[PDB]
Amino acid sequence: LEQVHLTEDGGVVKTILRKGEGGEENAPKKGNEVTVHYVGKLESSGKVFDSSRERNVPFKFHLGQGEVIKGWDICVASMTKNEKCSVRLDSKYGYGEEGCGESIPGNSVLIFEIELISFRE
Amino acid sequence: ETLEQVHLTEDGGVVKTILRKGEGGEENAPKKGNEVTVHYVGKLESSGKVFDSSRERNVPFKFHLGQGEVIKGWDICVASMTKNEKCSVRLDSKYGYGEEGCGESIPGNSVLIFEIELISFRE
Ligand SMILES: C=CC[C@@H]1/C=C(\C)C[C@H](C)C[C@H](OC)[C@H]2O[C@@](O)(C(=O)C(=O)N3CCCC[C@H]3C(=O)O[C@H](/C(C)=C/[C@@H]3CC[C@@H](O)[C@H](OC)C3)[C@H](C)[C@@H](O)CC1=O)[C@H](C)C[C@@H]2OC
Repeated sequence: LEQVHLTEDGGVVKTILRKGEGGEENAPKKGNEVTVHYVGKLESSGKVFDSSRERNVPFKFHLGQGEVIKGWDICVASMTKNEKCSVRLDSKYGYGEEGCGESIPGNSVLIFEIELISFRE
Repeated sequence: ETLEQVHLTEDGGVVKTILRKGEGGEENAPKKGNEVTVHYVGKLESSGKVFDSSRERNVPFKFHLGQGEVIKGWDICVASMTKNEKCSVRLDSKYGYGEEGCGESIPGNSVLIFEIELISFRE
């Protein structure tokens, strides 16, 4: 599968697992509410640190607001409805030097499988 | 004048101070597995600085109780609450983010104070 670089520094690289729907009415825009399912794991250990699938409830947020880690705003802006991708985020686009809890160490590369389920204004 | 500081663990690491009593009736207490809806304000005991408020962004927080969907101190605290209860819970770092902390705002080895209000719950 082809790697799609979403920044010039290699820090956000999206692999499309399942292509989403075509057409502009199917790509979300800045400020829209998006609904996704995701599974986040560390690249280095493969261990899952957060999963909406495990909670059995999708996650909603407003796109392009900084409500989520930078790599998520960048990744989801590139997706279309029903797309499922695996995105690799350098720590610069994740939790940085600090990390968050033992399950997200400082300077960790994160891998998220993200499925864009739907969006609305 | 009522101070009620409820020690929810033997190690002193989760102490819930009750600010407003919940509605009476055991029917106003959630069970493990129930989805609960809360508002919260989180701050560091050491500096007193707020690091997050669900109120400020106007987005209530929901999770399924007692399933590890949240830091352990939260599962313990919220299991002890009843509908409309408002508390301030003190969590030692072992019930929060431990030696790692979380992001720029929460250093390693931080005691956390959360004001939590249990708004509603369901099956
Ligand atoms: C794609 C979105 C991510 C997804 C984000 C949301 C659902 C939005 C939700 C309102 C989170 C807040 O978003 C503004 C924000 O809340 C804090 O400010 C906060 O006050 C906090 O302490 N909370 C939130 C309220 C419940 C308790 C606790 C928590 O249990 O949070 C959990 C938490 C961070 C657990 C870590 C996970 C890493 C482990 O290593 C560590 O292990 C110890 C434990 C949260 C709920 C995760 O389950 C889910 C997510 O992270 C964190 C300081 C940072 C966190 O944003 C990251």
